[PDB]
Amino acid sequence: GKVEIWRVENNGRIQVDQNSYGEFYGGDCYIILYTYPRGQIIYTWQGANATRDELTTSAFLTVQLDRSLGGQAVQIRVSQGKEPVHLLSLFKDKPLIIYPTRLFQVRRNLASITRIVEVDVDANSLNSNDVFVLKLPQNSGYIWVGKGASQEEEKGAEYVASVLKCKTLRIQEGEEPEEFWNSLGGKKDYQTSPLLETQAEDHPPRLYGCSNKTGRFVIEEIPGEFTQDDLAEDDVMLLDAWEQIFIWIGKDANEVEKKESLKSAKMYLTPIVIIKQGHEPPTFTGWFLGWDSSKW
Ligand SMILES: [Ca+2]
Ligand SMILES: [Ca+2]
Ligand SMILES: [Ca+2]
Repeated sequence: GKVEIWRVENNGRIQVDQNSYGEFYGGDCYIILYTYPRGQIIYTWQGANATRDELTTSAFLTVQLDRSLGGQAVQIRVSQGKEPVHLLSLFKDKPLIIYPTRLFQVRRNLASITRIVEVDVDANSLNSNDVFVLKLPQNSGYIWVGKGASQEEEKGAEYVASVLKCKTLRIQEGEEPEEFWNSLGGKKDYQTSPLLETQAEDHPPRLYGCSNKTGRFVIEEIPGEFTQDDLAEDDVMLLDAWEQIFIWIGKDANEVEKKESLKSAKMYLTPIVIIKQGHEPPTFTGWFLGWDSSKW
């Protein structure tokens, strides 16, 4: 089964480097063409940071692509971090990378793929559950292994290191030398919790969308891997972290949405913390891979 990847720029398709398959820029859209002897699948990968101008061109270009194949192709719109399982398979055992001093977050959950995501170069970008690669300007750096991190995540870390041509030293959470903190611009408190720090998978995080835009108040679960963009800016979100239940309130939620979210989390039963948008604590933010604090 043939795989072809085009980067969209600036009003058309430019072929992405064959070696760079799986390496995507966050501010860009990509057209991934999968051809099997029977039909076709077009994955339109849209970066969480791509401008709406690119989002339109990407959609226009997959239509152009589909029409040139006969209109026979299945078209699947993929948001950054919401890739259907069949896609992540087209990246043959190499992990997905999503892009002078740089910090990458490495995460694998409940199979899927190892996902590598570039994050802000702050200490509070850190996360006890995942592995991190800190690339320094001198082409060296640190692989920081969180306390609840998997071996697969360490392998992902080691992979980015080689893509970045970076000479890494391996350090463990709690055993950081003092230059590690200096390179992140000081030691702060990062994303961490009793359950984050344990690699346990027994009670995985579950996210629900609570809304009343349909008249009745309905709580529905977010399917698959969830990310930041799954947080409905105009509704209320329930995150059952097992040890804790978060109620995330969007800037545009009803007052009824808010107050019935409480009634329902108290039916869903352990602390129950209410969280304002843009005011999310590191303990909540940690359950997401990357967390672009500066979207909205
Ligand atoms: Ca761009
Ligand atoms: Ca992890
Ligand atoms: Ca609403």
